[PDB]
Amino acid sequence: TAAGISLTGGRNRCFSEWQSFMHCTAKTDAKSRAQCLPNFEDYMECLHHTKEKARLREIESVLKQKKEGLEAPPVKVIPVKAIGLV
Amino acid sequence: LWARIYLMPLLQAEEDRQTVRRSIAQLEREKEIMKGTGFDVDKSVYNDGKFHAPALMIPP
Amino acid sequence: MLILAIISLITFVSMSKLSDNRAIIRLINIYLILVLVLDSFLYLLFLNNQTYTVMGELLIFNSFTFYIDMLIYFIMIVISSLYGYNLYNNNLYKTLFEPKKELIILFLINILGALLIVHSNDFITLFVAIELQSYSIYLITAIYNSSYKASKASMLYFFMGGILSILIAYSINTYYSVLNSYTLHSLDSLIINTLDLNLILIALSLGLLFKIGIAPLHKWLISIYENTPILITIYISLIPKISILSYLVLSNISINSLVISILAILTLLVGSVGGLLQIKIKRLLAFSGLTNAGYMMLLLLLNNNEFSYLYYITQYSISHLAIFMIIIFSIYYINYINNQYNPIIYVNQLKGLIHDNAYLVLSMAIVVFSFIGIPPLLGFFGKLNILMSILNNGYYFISIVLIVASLISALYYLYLLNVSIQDKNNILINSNETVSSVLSYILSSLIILITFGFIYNSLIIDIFNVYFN
Amino acid sequence: INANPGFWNGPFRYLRWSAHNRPHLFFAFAIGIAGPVAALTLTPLRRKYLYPDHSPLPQSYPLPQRAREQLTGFDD
Amino acid sequence: MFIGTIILVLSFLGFVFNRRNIILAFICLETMLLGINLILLRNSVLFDDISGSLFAIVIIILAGVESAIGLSLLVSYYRLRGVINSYGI
Amino acid sequence: MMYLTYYFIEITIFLAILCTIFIISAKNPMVSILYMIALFVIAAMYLYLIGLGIFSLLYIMIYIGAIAVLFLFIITLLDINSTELSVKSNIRDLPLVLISLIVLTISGLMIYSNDSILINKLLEAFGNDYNTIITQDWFNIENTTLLTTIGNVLLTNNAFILLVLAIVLLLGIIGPISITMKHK
Amino acid sequence: STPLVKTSVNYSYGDYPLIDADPHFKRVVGYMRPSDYGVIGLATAALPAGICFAEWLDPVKGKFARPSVKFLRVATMLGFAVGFGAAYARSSLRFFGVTENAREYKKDEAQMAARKAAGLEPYGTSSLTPELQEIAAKNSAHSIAGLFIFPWFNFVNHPYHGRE
Amino acid sequence: ALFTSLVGASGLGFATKFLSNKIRLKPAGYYPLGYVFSGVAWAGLGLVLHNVHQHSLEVLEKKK
Amino acid sequence: MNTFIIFIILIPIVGFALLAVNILLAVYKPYNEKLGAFECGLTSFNQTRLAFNAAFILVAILFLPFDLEISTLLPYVMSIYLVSNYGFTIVLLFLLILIIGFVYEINTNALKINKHNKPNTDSLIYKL
Amino acid sequence: AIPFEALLPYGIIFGLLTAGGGAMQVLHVYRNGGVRDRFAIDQWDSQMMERDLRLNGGQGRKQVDQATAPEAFKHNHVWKSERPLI
Ligand SMILES: CCCCC/C=C/C/C=C\CCCCCCCC(=O)O[C@H](COC(=O)CCCCCCCCCCCCCCC)COP(=O)([O-])OCC[N+](C)(C)C
Repeated sequence: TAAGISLTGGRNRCFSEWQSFMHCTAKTDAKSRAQCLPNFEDYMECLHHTKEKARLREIESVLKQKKEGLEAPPVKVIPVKAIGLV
Repeated sequence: LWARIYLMPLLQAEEDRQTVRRSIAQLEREKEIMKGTGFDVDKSVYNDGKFHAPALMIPP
Repeated sequence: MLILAIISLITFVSMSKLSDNRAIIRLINIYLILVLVLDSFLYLLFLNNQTYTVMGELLIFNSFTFYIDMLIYFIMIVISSLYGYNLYNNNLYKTLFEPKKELIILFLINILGALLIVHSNDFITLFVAIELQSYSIYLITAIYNSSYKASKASMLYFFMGGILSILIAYSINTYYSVLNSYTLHSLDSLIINTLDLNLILIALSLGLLFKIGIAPLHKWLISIYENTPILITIYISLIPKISILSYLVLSNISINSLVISILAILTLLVGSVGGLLQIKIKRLLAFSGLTNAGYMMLLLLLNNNEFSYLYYITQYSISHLAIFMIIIFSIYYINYINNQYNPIIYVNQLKGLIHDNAYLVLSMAIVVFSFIGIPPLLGFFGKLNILMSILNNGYYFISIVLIVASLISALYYLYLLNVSIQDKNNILINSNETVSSVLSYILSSLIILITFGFIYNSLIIDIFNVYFN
Repeated sequence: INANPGFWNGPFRYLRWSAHNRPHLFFAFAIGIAGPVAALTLTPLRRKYLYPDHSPLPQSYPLPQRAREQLTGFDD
Repeated sequence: MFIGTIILVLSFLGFVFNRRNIILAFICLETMLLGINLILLRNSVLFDDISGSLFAIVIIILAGVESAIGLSLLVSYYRLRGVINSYGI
Repeated sequence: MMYLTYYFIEITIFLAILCTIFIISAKNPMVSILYMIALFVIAAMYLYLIGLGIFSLLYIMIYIGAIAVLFLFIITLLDINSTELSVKSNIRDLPLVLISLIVLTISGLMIYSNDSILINKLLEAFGNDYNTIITQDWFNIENTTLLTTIGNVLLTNNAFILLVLAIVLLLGIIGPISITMKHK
Repeated sequence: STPLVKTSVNYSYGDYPLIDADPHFKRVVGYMRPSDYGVIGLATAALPAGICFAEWLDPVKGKFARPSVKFLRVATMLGFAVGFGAAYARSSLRFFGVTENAREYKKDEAQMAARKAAGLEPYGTSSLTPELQEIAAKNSAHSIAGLFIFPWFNFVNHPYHGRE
Repeated sequence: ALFTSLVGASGLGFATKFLSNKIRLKPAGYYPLGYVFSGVAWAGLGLVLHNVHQHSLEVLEKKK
Repeated sequence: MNTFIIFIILIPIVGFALLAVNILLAVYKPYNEKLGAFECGLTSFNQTRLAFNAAFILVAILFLPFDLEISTLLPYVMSIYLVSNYGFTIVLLFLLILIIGFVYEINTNALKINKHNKPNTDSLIYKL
Repeated sequence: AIPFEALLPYGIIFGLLTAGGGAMQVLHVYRNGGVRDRFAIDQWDSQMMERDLRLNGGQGRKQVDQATAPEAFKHNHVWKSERPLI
């Protein structure tokens, strides 16, 4: 089996969540198995980023509904040629 | 390979320092955008307590 | 043993002349028998239902898979006897039944594909095995390329099986896209509760099930069965059905599925009713196969299906082999040979078979009544076990539909016996040539199993309780 | 004239016949089988007399199999 | 995954509603397999997981063998008839 | 740059749609084979864009270099009859084509979601309005690429699959010979 | 020779104690009993005997003729193959503690004690890295269950033998 | 009883030989040695089944 | 915009430019006799497709499995050190299996075009 | 004798390839700022060259061997924002 192996032969992007969920399933039984629901949730989150996309949708909706200015250290986009300039 | 092994810790330490800095920065930015609204910006989307640098930014 | 036989056969057949064909088949026949009797003891590994993952978790071996492998070996032995042994030694029978040079290799490769499907623990194993079996079966359908019907059938098989292979591949890749996994072992009760896999798993089930021809996608396979040479039809209508059904039984990915319930009902109705107006023997037997596939499809709706599935598939395989052998034996007594690939075509050509060979008709009667389900023949106990399973799990309407389909299909089963026990005007007095001793003994052994196997029912259940619990 | 004398009748005569009359196949086969046979029969001899196998290369950071020591130096 | 999905669906519709020639059926099979492989490879990239790419490689090899056998079947079918009808099957 | 180079993936998608339509509508089946070759070049373009240029090269090597060549070889040697696309023959399919298009496309986008509600299932399909953050680390010291990793897992973790594939290729030799050659 | 993964310890495959969960090919052959060699000889005889007896029952060409020597030779080789497979499986099942294994258990105890006296690894030194040893063990362990389908053997000196 | 199992299985073999003689349109006692061979073979199968069943019962009892 | 992409764009441009120059500068005077296919100066009748030999089909069909066999060794040569001795054994087994198929092809004489007409070797016998 | 007119076209080909390669080498070195090209660079080398750009002020492959980084190195870190692979 190639499960857990990344494109470079190491551990794939979501290996940690999957391994913690597998630890959970190994320690519990069929009756207790639902106790492992959070771990599996985290695993699926890593796979698909669904809650993260929802949270970003919420933040962006509130952002585009604001005319007041933002005063925080910002993000700046630069050309690849300008990596390290100035 | 052993030369790269001996350089790995300092490069990863620098990168970890940057990961922390930018993650905390993004949390501060988002909580400032969400000020005045009923939404927790500090609540993780994961259930474990572990540090999770963001994937998935808003396009700049 | 199988891989070794395939390698050795390719070399040996390459260095052999076309006249050695039957001899070569005989050799492989005895080889298979030896493997069955010297390697049987390995059943001990599975005492108390011990399961083994093998090949880096690509393969799964348990008592269920070991039994299916033994059954497939037995079927291959029986079918290869029909190519290695002449029914009669006259010129007509040389023309009717001559094995092709590469047919034995194609059979052994197809058997390998089937056994790999049965043991598949990962989806990549499943897909490679499915394509191995599919490609082999296309080539088996085509290898009698002087026949127009066989070549057309092979093309139809290639295209429909390709579309269904694509459906299976797409199912597997959607499963991977949802779970980042290729194994059903990663499914838990918690995962099944948390996620909706039903559409993916039913898509996989349907892709597999349409490949053995359940309704409403039954006509294409029935056409292929009609249009192949009869000794090819005996093989290709049985082995894929066993392999695919066994995999689905062991996987249990469609429990209490509404869609599978509806398709099983439709399959029972189509198989029973659509067999009624058939006048060709192979089309009649193909509709019988469809109905028995619906019976076995019902077992995909429940857990703890192993005993009833294994019993049903075993007795059905025995009966299918017996009825095809009887039809082959009756060729000697018919007036009109339709062509060299299908010497007998119409049920009416069996008219008055009792006056030519009474005990052949007794064998036919036993097999037909087993298909109907008369006790104490094996078919009755197969149907009884299936009814116990489905009523234990609340499938009441389906049990009624099962009863109705059984009654309806009895009509076309009795058609064979009915014409076979009527009178014919010119009956056989004597003939100097006797049919082969080997094939007659094999047919008689099958008949005796169908007749007296029930005597071992309680002993069989006792053994099953220690190897499957 | 020359014709296949049958391998099973006599092995060495058939091998001679092949080397004389089917050199392409004969030497393709000789070269092909030389490899695995040489591997099985010669690699232990090379290990015993010529040189042993080399020490493995690291594939990742070699993590100590131990507990963290308390250490001192370069502090804040 | 859009490009693979569209390729697969359109190739399937072309196969089904083909009423023109048998080569179109062969082509639609090949391109349905291509679409499936594209979907799989995108998921393999997004998970950083070698299993998808391994399956894609196997799919490529099997598509080659399936092409070889399908065209052998077509040639054997041609041998008896000398032509392929626009219903040639 | 940016405008074109941002929508390269979308351009490949549009070109793929067009190429499939041209495959199905071609008058000459040889022209259909050529449009299939075009579709495979487009697929190689997409695979390069998502980071799999090795699969781009493999697809060019195998599907164009081998499979399309066999396609053309066969259509050259064989006598094929074909009819042209026409209203008389094909407008009768338009209702079923439309219903099937909508149903199959929507379902193929919905099979990926994990939401209970069907409309949410379909909505998640069009839900990537966000950029992925690409980050660096220093844990990989070897020069291991996709091809090397495939070799590593195929020859060790999944060696059985390689040997079974060897049997499948054996079939791809023995079968064609069995049905295209007449012995004796 | 240090295992990378946790294995079960002295697990019961049958009614007898475990000797070796994935015995090396050399040990499986070396521990064979004279009865296993009788099996090999029986299969080597049985396959050509079967081909001749089949000829007798129902001649391929009407008149009985002894099968030619090419078929007898192929039958002898394939019969030896079946016999060796059966003998290998019988010895293996003794190593799993599925059949009776007292003689083998004693002999393994003596052999391991001698090697420990000699300072050697109980299961030998491998030319493979431990990761490849693990993959090899997970490819060969219990592969004898697939004897009907394919042959697979343990040729690797790995540490994953299921003992203490 | 093992002896009764052997008699019954040998009778199954006798029935097989008889039916094969009849299907070949031959008299019941056509090649009487075949009755012995068939009976012996089917008795062997019956013996194998009997031994496997006995072992199964032994196992079921030893877990008590 | 590295040299690779610029060069790859530039090649077809030059081909098209040469084609355009030829179209622009050469005369173009088609007429019926010039438009005939050149077959040694004569005209032949249109014919049903020639019946071909099976070896012609077989070379092209067998190219694909052998090509796939060869190309499946690319992952091995790119991973030889990593898989060293285990993978070396595995790749040997894979090669041997494919060589059995090569043996089948060679012994069946699958790519040989047999000259159908052969000299008659029958003796001349006279009934005296 | 050696036929020199038959060698003239070979000489033209040899001279063209030689001069083109020498010119290409000079152009590559000039593009590199006075050093030879890098070849067969893996992901590690790619990241190292990006870090070099952050340290030397965007001056291509210029190297600096001073123990301590400048202040700007703390704040010219780049993450990449990759468009959704649809
Ligand atoms: C000396 C070597 C001869 C062995 C060769 C066997 C070849 C099998 C060929 C064809 C299959 C026919 C049916 C197999 C019998 C099942 C045995 C069993 O009890 O099945 C059980 C599982 O029950 C089931 O699921 C239900 C099975 C449904 C059977 C339905 C047919 C009943 C009628 C048969 C009457 C018996 C005739 C006896 C004649 C005196 C598995 O038993 P097991 O896995 O522990 O293996 C047995 C130990 N063995 C390997 C040494 C033999």
